[PDB]
Amino acid sequence: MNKHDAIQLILGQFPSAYLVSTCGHISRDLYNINDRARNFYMVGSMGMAAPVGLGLSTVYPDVPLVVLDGDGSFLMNMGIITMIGHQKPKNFIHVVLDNGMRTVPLVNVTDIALQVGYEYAIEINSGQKSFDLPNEGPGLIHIKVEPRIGKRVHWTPQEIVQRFTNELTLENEV
Amino acid sequence: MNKHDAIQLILGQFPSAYLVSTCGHISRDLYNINDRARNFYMVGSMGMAAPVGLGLSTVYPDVPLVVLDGDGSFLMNMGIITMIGHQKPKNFIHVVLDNGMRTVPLVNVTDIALQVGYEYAIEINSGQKSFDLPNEGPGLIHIKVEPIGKRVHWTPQEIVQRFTNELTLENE
Amino acid sequence: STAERMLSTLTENNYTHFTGVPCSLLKGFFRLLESKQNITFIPSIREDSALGVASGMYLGGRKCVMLMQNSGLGYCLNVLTSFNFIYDIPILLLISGEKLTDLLDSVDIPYKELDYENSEGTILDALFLIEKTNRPVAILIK
Amino acid sequence: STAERMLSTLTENNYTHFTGVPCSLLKGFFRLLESKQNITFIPSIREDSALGVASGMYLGGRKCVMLMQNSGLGYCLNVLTSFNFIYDIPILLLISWRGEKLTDLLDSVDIPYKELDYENSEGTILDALFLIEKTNRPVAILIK
Repeated sequence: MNKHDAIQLILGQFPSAYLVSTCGHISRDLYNINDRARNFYMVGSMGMAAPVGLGLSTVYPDVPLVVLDGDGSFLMNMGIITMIGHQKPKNFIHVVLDNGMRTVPLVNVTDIALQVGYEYAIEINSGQKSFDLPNEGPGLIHIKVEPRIGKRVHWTPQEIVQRFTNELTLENEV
Repeated sequence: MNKHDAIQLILGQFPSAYLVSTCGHISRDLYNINDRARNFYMVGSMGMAAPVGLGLSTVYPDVPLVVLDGDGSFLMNMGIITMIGHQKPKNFIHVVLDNGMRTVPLVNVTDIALQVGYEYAIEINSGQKSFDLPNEGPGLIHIKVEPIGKRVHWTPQEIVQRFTNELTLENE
Repeated sequence: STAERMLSTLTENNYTHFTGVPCSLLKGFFRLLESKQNITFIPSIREDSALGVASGMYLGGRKCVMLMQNSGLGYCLNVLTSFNFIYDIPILLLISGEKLTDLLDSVDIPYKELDYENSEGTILDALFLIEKTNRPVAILIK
Repeated sequence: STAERMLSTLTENNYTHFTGVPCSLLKGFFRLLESKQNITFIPSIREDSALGVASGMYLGGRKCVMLMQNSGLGYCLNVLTSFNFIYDIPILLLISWRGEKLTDLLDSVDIPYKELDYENSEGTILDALFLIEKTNRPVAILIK
């Protein structure tokens, strides 16, 4: 399972969720899979996907929100989990796409997520028929991927903002 | 206990250790309790005592160094533990003096330090008088504390000259 | 006092969301934010995380501000230059000199100096500029 | 080969302790440190911790570099101005990108710098170095 497969898996599990994708291969992959108006792509600011997602889940506590981190973006701003685990947003899904073979390894991420207050944390190594996820977050999904392309994302950041927030506004209060 | 007593205690169990205190009240308390030439005081640069301590351990593996952090300075740069647990400095001791009641709470820090690769991680309340410290690092000591003072009167290069002299002498 | 006078204007201009790191210099405003009127405050471990949380709140259609100090500005810099000035996500920054504004205008973030007797003319100048810019503008303090 | 040349140059002047967060822009350089001179490389999670451990290894008598991307500058900018400079600890930084605004910033905080020559930027490796010995302070070189 590569990152392509893992992102398709996450999309199939949370079809209606708002996605905040960390910058790099993860955002480009997600865009190429299915560029939905509910995908908020990061062009840079490695380490900010999870804070932005936490703010979003604060303002909109009832809507499902998936943050797509890599091992790098996760480790760069690890402290964010302390706030996520303290605020405890109930519809927050922290996905960590981890392609560790050279680097600081990502170890015991699910245990640590549980330690700081996450409601659940699971690990996925291969494509499974199903996995039952507790409907109440915050939940961490650690997915081990093996890297293997894709058109560069053709939306200006302002257009991303407008599409994403328009979707958010119209599918809740209005 | 108060922070004065906590760092009196840690100095008691590592009397020969080379301190690297974090910025704020912890430095001032370290000084006015007792300044040793080998203490490192930090002005500003919150969340940096632990990385520079990790560098010191990396170059000098056989010297006891205890980094002093608060809950705030620890949380501000938590990911450093993943490096401290990865490099595994055998004489690195990581102290976190924490005040809880407002703020992001520091939760299960010992478990987390053990999960990232520390050799041991312990919590000292004021009641116990033994607190058996394992004889290898990296070790995390979590002293929850219940909270005057003289401004420390030494400029940054005073502190670094005092510090690095003793260290350069000792391998020789 | 000076604190409440600020908060009231912001809270009735729809600014009921605030992030920041607890710290001695602007202690009174953290005081009031956790005193009480409905306000949502998110304590943050570091300034860059506070900025990210504020930006996400803004994306949730919520106007918000982040309290901070000069020393933290470095941490936010890239974010401000690579995210909010690229996505046009306005956040009010009440940053609490020469070096500071030299750096700011070198990387191009509008700033103003608050005078305490005339609280609102600085903050409302800043609010107007963020309305014109849809970008963060800084309000400076002692 | 071009990265081979710079590191082969660097070992000789007693700079052998390197930190930084791995990334695909300096992919070749990093790959040289990972394979195998008493190269010491400490991978970091982000730039401010890298600068911290580099400072520490400096105070441990050894002399250290720090690989970093342009984006990383902010994360350590403050600690460059409020710790290194007032405690007088020098580190050599090689900030890579992809420009002008980055030199803007370096000038803003009083950090000297110079771009790398096609062939041999030993010129400013040791310009850098003698500024280091002159000034009590870190200096950077900028690549790509």
